[PDB]
Amino acid sequence: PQITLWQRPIVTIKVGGQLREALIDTGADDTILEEINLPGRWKPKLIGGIGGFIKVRQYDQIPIEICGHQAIGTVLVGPTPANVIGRNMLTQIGCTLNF
Amino acid sequence: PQITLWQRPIVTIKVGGQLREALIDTGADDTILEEINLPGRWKPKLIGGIGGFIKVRQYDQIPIEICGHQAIGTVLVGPTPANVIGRNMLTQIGCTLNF
Ligand SMILES: CC(C)CN(C[C@@H](O)[C@H](Cc1cccc(F)c1)NC(=O)O[C@H]1[C@H]2CO[C@H]3OC[C@@H]1[C@H]3C2)S(=O)(=O)c1ccc2nc(NC3CC3)sc2c1
Repeated sequence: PQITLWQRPIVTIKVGGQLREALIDTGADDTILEEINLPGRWKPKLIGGIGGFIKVRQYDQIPIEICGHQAIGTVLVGPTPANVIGRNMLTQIGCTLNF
Repeated sequence: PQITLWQRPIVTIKVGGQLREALIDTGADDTILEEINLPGRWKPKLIGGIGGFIKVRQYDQIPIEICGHQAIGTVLVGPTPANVIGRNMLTQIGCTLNF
């Protein structure tokens, strides 16, 4: 679809067999999700944003469905205040900015 | 223009008579700039992101030129790690997401 920005650009995702809402976030390089149970091995990572940093679990090669489009890539799980779909996944679904 | 997301979506802005680069950030409700000298009255505000919060100065009705498009609105100034153009300004320049 086309999404205007009068409201937060929130879409439905499926990841790890679970349904969630997440923000289409062009200011995010990576995809970060609030605590969610994902299978398999992970690596601890510190990531920075406004306010400081958080510790996340990094999962690689995780399939995700983003508003009905299929992608696979790295998902970071940790105490983010919002689920954010970043550019690592947005590039796979052909998401662009236009003005 | 159309902007793809293989790189950070950084554009040139003019604000307060000064030139800066800033991220087109659909995950930002507000526009937040690193320390920059803006004229006039401001109100202290605490804002939250990944990692916690920051104290910012809120300036209202600030004109900004964003990649050659004119907008006016609230700009928050504080210790953000990145200059971000949020939805309060993006809606004025007709910025949309497409996939
Ligand atoms: C700040 C930008 C620069 C980065 N962030 C993406 C922004 O869109 C976040 C999303 C957000 C929204 C809501 C609450 C939040 F806690 C966070 N918006 C945001 O903080 O908004 C703030 C601010 C703007 O106005 C209002 O609107 C929401 C809230 C409030 C005040 S990020 O989440 O820190 C992030 C994400 C992925 C990522 N991947 C990385 N990979 C390594 C380097 C390679 S680093 C990295 C850093």
